Amino acid sequence: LHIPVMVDEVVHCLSPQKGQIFLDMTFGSGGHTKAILQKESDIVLYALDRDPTAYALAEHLSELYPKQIRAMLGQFSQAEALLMKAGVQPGTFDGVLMDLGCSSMQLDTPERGFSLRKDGPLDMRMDGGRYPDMPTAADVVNALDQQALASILRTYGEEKHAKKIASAIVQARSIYPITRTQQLASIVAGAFPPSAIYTRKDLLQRSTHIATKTFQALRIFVNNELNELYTGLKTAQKFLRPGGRLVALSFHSLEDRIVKRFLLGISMTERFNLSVRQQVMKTSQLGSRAPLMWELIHKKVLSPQDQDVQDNPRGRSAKLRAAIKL
Amino acid sequence: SRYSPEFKDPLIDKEYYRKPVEELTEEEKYVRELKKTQLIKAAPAGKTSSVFEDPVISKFTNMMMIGGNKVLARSLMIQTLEAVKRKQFEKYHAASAEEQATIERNPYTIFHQALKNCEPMIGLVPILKGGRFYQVPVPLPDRRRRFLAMKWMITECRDKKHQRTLMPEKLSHKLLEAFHNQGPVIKRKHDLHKMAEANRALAHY
Ligand SMILES: Nc1ncnc2c1ncn2[C@@H]1O[C@H](CSCC[C@H](N)C(=O)O)[C@@H](O)[C@H]1O
Repeated sequence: LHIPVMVDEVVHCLSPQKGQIFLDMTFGSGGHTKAILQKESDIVLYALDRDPTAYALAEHLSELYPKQIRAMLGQFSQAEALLMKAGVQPGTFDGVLMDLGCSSMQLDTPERGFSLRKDGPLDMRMDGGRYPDMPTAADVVNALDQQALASILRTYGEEKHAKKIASAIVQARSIYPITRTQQLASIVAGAFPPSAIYTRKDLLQRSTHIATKTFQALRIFVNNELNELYTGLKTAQKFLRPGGRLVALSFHSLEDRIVKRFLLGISMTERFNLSVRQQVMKTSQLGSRAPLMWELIHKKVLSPQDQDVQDNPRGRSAKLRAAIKL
Repeated sequence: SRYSPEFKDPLIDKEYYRKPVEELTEEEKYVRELKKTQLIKAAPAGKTSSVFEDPVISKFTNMMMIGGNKVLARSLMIQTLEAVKRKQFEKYHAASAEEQATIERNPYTIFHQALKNCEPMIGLVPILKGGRFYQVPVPLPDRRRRFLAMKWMITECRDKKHQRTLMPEKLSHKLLEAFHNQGPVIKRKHDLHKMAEANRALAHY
């Protein structure tokens, strides 16, 4: 079982109260959505997900609360149109809970293809066939050139060995099609000496497969999570009430940066991890930020309790960024 | 060029040659004795000594010329000058004796003043800074201001907004608008100036 990550913080943060309408742009399993419909019995809630399996869960769970929860299906970009059909263009949503990442059910079910450990079709697509033409991870690896595929790994996977892990994929695909998760994992391992398979470690300091950065990289290029995250936040702002509390959850750095640089106005094209020294050097050259539209409830990113991390290691990297619209 | 660097451009000016010798300075006397030893390029077909020669209108005609069709370009020019003159003779006969004094009927005076009202004093340059583009204001040389006035006027008349209107009617209408400090081309001048004022703090780049 997967407990909703930081459910206690997200509930306190949004303080759901009677007379307030809320949105959920990532229903998924619905653990967070259900934790929010428990504290306040008079709450109004809206749900959304990219997975039709997740949208069916919400529809089945809608029986528990007939109108307090309203289920919707679609991507972040398509969310505004879907909600615009309802007619809530101003929205006046008190809070938008934009949980991020892959659902526990999505990656616990081997058929969905998200787990390298198990053997499933190399789908790695949050979409559940709602768009049967949407390329899957298998398609991405078999088509793109080394330079193109290396960029996917480098930019989205934070993978130092992008050229080494991409060349192995290019050679492997020629010999046979890459259609299964384990088939890819073995190819990526084959780019390195056999001992490399578990040399790398996580921040938890527990050995991880040497292809855990290629499964994350493709997952984010197949589902365009990063570009869809920028529109998703923007749409929330337009549909978010003034004085309404937004709450995001970033499990990896790339998504965390966008949430940080969006709630603070920082340009998305600035250099990453800028030090104070570099900031001085940057502006010294020019010598020769706009008003913020948010009020961060908690100034610094929250993180899961160390005890809770061991119980749910999947959510160890959950960085909660809360803000109030201005 | 088929002219060697030794070839000098011809000076087509009747007055310059009839000027008496006594009025000449010792510097101007040297220039005249020097040119007698220099090679001179053949006069181009464009410019002559005619009293009706106008270098500004000849330049505007070339900026309107498409594919070397000078006959058509010049036809449009003279049709515009005739259309401007007829519009002013119509405004003149319909006016009172007092207003008639303020009505200009010379199309060359209107053409010149119409362009001078469109010349932008200051312009902007697209500059790159830190992977980001920001425009920078800069003074404009005299050549650039005159060229931009003629390019904005010709561009406006070629705009697709005008539906089935012939060029001599479009250009004549725009020239008379600019002659009165009104029109789209005058707005383009004002917008460029107003933008060059909002980027004054970027003048140090
Ligand atoms: N661009 C996008 N638009 C909509 N839903 C998206 C999305 N990217 C990811 N999702 C979905 O959002 C969820 C995030 S992970 C699951 C979190 C959810 N609160 C839970 O009950 O556990 C997944 O269901 C995922 O498929």
